[PDB]
Amino acid sequence: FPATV
Amino acid sequence: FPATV
Amino acid sequence: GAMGSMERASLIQKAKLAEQAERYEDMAAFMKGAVEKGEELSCEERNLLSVAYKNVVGGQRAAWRVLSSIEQKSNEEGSEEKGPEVREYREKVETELQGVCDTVLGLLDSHLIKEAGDAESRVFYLKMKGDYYRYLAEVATGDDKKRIIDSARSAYQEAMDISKKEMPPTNPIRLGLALNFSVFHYEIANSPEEAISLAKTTFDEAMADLHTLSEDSYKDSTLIMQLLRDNLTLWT
Amino acid sequence: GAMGSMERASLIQKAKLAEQAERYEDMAAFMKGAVEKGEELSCEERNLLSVAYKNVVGGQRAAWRVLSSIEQKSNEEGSEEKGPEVREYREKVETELQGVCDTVLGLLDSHLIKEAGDAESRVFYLKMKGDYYRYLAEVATGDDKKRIIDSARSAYQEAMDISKKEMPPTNPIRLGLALNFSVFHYEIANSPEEAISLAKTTFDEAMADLHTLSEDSYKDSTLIMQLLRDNLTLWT
Ligand SMILES: CC(C)(Nc1ccccc1)C(=O)Nc1cccc(-c2csc(C(=N)N)c2)c1
Ligand SMILES: CC(C)(Nc1ccccc1)C(=O)Nc1cccc(-c2csc(C(=N)N)c2)c1
Ligand SMILES: [Mg+2]
Ligand SMILES: [Mg+2]
Ligand SMILES: [Mg+2]
Ligand SMILES: [Mg+2]
Ligand SMILES: [Mg+2]
Ligand SMILES: [Mg+2]
Repeated sequence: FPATV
Repeated sequence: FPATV
Repeated sequence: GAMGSMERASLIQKAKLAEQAERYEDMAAFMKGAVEKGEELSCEERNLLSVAYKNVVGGQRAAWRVLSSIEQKSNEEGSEEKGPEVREYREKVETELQGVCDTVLGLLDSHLIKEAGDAESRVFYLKMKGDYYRYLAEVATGDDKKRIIDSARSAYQEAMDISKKEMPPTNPIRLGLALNFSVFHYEIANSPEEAISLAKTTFDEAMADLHTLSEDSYKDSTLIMQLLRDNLTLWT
Repeated sequence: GAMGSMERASLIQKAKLAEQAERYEDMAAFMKGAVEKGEELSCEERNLLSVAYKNVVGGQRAAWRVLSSIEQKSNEEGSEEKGPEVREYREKVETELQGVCDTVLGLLDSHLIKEAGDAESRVFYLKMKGDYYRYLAEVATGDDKKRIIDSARSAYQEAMDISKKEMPPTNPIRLGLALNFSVFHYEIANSPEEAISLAKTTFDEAMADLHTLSEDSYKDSTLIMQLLRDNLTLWT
């Protein structure tokens, strides 16, 4: 999964 | 802490 | 409000204690109680709210993905019917996830966003609104899926418009918003080219503004810049 | 019983799904529902029950330790009074922990232990009874602390007596029971010499019986034997 903050 | 199972 | 009898300051204190104990459900309940006192939230308090619910919904999302994967395999050609249990339990987790998202969205709508006038608060809350509609979108399949996606897009877009007018390109809230809106494009809106463009332009504009920053601000901004690069590497 | 309307087999299936999703509170609720169907549990089902509650109470114990440590520091000479909040929140977690322990002990008393006639089931359940009284002992401070400790000791001792008569020294249940009873001696009963003796004698008697085992049984037994050695290394 891609990075999110 | 010591090991327990 | 089960937290209605607790002092606001005690709720904030206990949210911090719950964080140290990795009790994120408790942390979220404490911070919901603090929001429901009706006062605006400080910067630290906003981040306690977001950390709490991000951890709770993050666990739910991880569980939902495991169960969805098991469910799709049970539906492949050649699988032995296991009955309704996998679907039922995926639905149970899904409903609990939707409930957490609705709770967060409810706090933003009553009345965090409408009282948020400074860019740092308003952009933060609108980013959250986009994020929690995005999590709803991840599990949506019905008559409302397009509307959920558009609600996420609309919140992110208002946040983006404010952030471009009112914050520098290295502002960590602005960077994190762009990171997540880029993921929205890639994973939700089936717009990988928009996702890649947004991540690249955000990274480059931030790079050019790093020279204005202190060492500590530089560390904060470059951390999120590295996440943008990580995603670009994943996608290209 | 909120699980009263669900099929026993569906509860077991969903416990396994919850495990895969790392949803251990759900897993524990499913397995409590299965126990409350009133039928004895198979070996696999007993281990689903234990895995579920061990993970739930393990998280509570970790949180309690964090909060207890913060509380003791707030009580040291030179600390700025923070108010009742740390104590209150430690008490909240403590009460939830005690509730989980009472739930497990209740399942063992109604009526898992009384129907358990085979050594592998009876020793397993009595080990659990010792374990959950041990967790109660870890947080106990009142008129009942000595009685809680003695309840743990008594359950472990009955389990030990059965295991020595009915199982080989390499049996993994017997080994795990001895491991945990040794920790009870060291950490709860202030009997480190008993703890060390029990761990060493258990290890040595198991070593001498390994030659009787298949490769797979050997792997199971030596895994727990390594935990005994780990503890002995910690203690000597
Ligand atoms: C960038 C990141 C990872 N996420 C984020 C999420 C939504 C919108 C924008 C950014 C984040 O964390 N930024 C941050 C910046 C300043 C203070 C605190 C903070 C104060 S208190 C506290 C705590 N965990 N006790 C953390 C946290
Ligand atoms: C030794 C250990 C770590 N603990 C233990 C706890 C209390 C008393 C005795 C030992 C354990 O795990 N022994 C074990 C042995 C056989 C089957 C399963 C098992 C069947 S199903 C399943 C699952 N997690 N789905 C695990 C588990
Ligand atoms: Mg007040
Ligand atoms: Mg649904
Ligand atoms: Mg644009
Ligand atoms: Mg039936
Ligand atoms: Mg108490
Ligand atoms: Mg003895």
